[PDB]
Amino acid sequence: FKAGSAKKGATLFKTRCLQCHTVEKGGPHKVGPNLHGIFGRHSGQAEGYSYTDANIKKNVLWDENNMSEYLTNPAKYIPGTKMAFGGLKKEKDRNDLITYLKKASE
Amino acid sequence: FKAGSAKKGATLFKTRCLQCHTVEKGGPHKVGPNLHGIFGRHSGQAEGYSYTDANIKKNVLWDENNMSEYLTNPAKYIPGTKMAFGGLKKEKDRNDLITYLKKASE
Ligand code: HEC
Ligand code: HEC
Ligand SMILES: OCCCCCCC1CCCCC1
Ligand SMILES: OCCCCCCC1CCCCC1
Repeated sequence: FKAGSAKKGATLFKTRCLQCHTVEKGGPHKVGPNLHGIFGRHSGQAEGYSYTDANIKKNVLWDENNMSEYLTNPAKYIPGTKMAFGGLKKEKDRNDLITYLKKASE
Repeated sequence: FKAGSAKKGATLFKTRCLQCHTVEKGGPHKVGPNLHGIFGRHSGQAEGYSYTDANIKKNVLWDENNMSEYLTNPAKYIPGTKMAFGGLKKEKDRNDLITYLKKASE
């Protein structure tokens, strides 16, 4: 992370985040939780919001570095996302699948 | 990739893939393309099927290795997927947003 443009970041939040998040202290939850005080806190802990199983599966102390990686692809931390288009968690499942597919497709 | 179980792989296809793919020669397209002969071709060129922009973005001659990685998370290669929950392409976009969010959330 390198410090960038807070003005451009504001426009980004408004057009990319605001539809599911508020950020001001005491702001309401929406589809996603209010993000006030998120950087001095652990993930999956906003008062008054109950998260998916994502927050018992991974747990970070938010900072610029780990949030930058999060925001690369937040959808993959939402359970169900990977399975929706055929994603397979277990490497053995993927081996098994491919072994069959190589035969079934020839 | 290690050779695995074609019978377990077959149950996996039926329950995880079949809803969007067929595999037999001459099989119909569904939401996704028929996969006959997939291991003998490049990605994104099944006859009679027209793909998302994913196939002018990423290109691969399919084999066990690169399809194992694909099947880790296929939804990642569908355009729109990352953006849907606030995903940010550009590093500088991410930098800008975090710079703003650190202030906005204090
Ligand atoms: C725009 C770029 C953003 C940013 C900066 C964030 N989001 Fe979201 N968010 C959504 C949902 C449903 C959740 C909960 C996920 C779950 O329960 O598994 C989240 C969570 C977050 C976090 C973590 C919050 C915490 O308390 O740890 C963060 C940092 C975050 N978001 C930032 C939903 C959405 C959207 C719905 C369509 C959209 C759009 C965004 N988020 C976009 C962004
Ligand atoms: C279950 C485990 C599987 C497996 C083995 C595969 N899929 Fe899918 N698939 C879907 C869509 C819409 C596409 C095209 C995406 C695009 O146009 O960008 C695909 C594509 C593939 C490929 C590549 C095909 C090629 O010719 O290169 C492969 C190898 C593949 N799939 C395997 C849609 C879906 C689903 C819809 C809900 C589901 C479920 C799956 N796919 C699951 C699987
Ligand atoms: O590895 C960098 C991303 C870590 C994501 C942490 C999970 C988080 C829990 C609750 C809210 C959704 C995502
Ligand atoms: O690094 C992983 C390589 C796999 C890329 C798969 C691209 C494919 C092209 C068009 C159809 C779906 C995705």
